[PDB]
Amino acid sequence: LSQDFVEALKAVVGSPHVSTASAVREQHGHDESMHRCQPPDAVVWPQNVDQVSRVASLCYNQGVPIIPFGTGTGVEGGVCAVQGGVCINLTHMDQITELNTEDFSVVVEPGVTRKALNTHLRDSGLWFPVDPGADASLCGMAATGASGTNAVRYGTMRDNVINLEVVLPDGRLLHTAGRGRHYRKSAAGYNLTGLFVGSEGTLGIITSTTLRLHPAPEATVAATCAFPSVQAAVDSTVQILQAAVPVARIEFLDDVMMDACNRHSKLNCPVAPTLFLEFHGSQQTLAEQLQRTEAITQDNGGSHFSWAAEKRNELWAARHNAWYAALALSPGSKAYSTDVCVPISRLPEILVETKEEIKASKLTGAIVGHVGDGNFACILLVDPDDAEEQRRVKAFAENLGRRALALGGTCTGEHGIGLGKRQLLQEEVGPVGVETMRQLKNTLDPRGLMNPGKVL
Ligand SMILES: Cc1cc2nc3c(=O)[nH]c(=O)nc-3n(C[C@H](O)[C@H](O)[C@H](O)COP(=O)(O)OP(=O)(O)OC[C@H]3O[C@@H](n4cnc5c(N)ncnc54)[C@H](O)[C@@H]3O)c2cc1C
Ligand SMILES: CCCC[C@@H](O)C(=O)O
Repeated sequence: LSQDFVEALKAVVGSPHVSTASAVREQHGHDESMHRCQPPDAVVWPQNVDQVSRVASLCYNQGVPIIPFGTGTGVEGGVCAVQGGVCINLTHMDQITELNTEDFSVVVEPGVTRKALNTHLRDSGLWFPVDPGADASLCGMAATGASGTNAVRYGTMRDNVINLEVVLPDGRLLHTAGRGRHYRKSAAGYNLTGLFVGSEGTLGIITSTTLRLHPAPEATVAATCAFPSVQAAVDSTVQILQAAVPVARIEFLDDVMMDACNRHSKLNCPVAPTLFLEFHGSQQTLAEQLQRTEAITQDNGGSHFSWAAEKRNELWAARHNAWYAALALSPGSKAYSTDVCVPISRLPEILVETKEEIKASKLTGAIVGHVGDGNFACILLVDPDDAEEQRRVKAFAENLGRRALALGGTCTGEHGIGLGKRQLLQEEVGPVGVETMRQLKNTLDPRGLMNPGKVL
């Protein structure tokens, strides 16, 4: 990367906001996944959208790859600079704007996390519900198509992103639904907002997101329920969903994950396949939701509910940190995560089969999951230096993905494709789906410089 080019970057964002130092690049060459660190050639921190546009145009016209970088908490290698180039760290644009509490909407820049937004919204009676366990950039969450424990009731990012501000690869500025617009529904033209949600930085750079806000629940009750078997816990989940109980949260932990979370959070739950549950409503609604849900869990051998503001906070903090709880089982290990999502009636088959397949392997695994969506993660620890173990973990994850595809499901419910699921995506949507996706990629990024090597 030439000295003239570096000086041109500094001319846009300022000398302190460009770095070619090896340590700084290495810190931006990886995410939380096991994918090998591939450092960009430079890291740049634009201070406003005009600077994002000018950095993108400079890179694009010089043939330099662009890698958008939020908080680096992704798990599929999205920020790995597989072809080098310029990593654009977006987090210095950190302003919340256009808060419209009467319309239940707000605009956030990439440096805003969900924690920051919900802190800014306390005493408003509103909150933003989509809750990945990591303190992630909300624009990064839009880019990956994230969900969370609350999505079963309140929707994923796709459900709650109403507009996006996107710097296209050559620097043009697009407001996907129109500048300043926010509304509940539209049939106006083609829906561009949904194309950029889940695009993982391969179609453009999200520089603001317009988010749907939700009313805080009148009353909240959380609980845990221990089961004799994985089958019993997942059967309960399916029956709760088929009974249309509007649960706010329904999260599965297998016994390995329960124990890991116990050790990492000083919860003391019975070591068993467990549901973490949360219910929102009035006192009257909660009582009948609880009655109908305990009746179903009881039918499948569930324990009486162990009830949980501060004890609920500890419960969900433990759940949100499950990834780190699993990593702490074998210190020094990295890990890969699966993320399949299947039609809910097939969820018992594939979860039970996954448990059995983990047991029959010398692989260690923990299972945790947004099972209310038919989604779960298998967390597979890896010795970073054991090449034979990594091959077995990859083979396991690929076979699980293919089993989900055989059941009519998807290889990723929320994490995305990045570097790890590109072959599974080709199987999932077939040749016409792949070509159509690639045609969209090519019209927005003709030179192939917008996060190359990812998704497609
Ligand atoms: C402990 C833990 C728990 C998690 N729980 C969940 C969960 O429940 N659900 C879930 O969905 N994910 C979860 N995640 C994964 C991760 O937090 C999400 O994928 C999150 O959306 C990533 O955001 P980020 O800004 O950190 O992404 P990064 O790693 O910085 O980037 C992810 C991808 O998006 C692109 N990108 C980032 N920002 C932008 C932008 N502004 N414009 C365009 N492209 C961009 C990058 O180029 C990359 O390809 C978890 C991660 C951890 C570590
Ligand atoms: C870190 C990614 C694996 C686990 C995450 O999806 C979660 O549900 O907490």
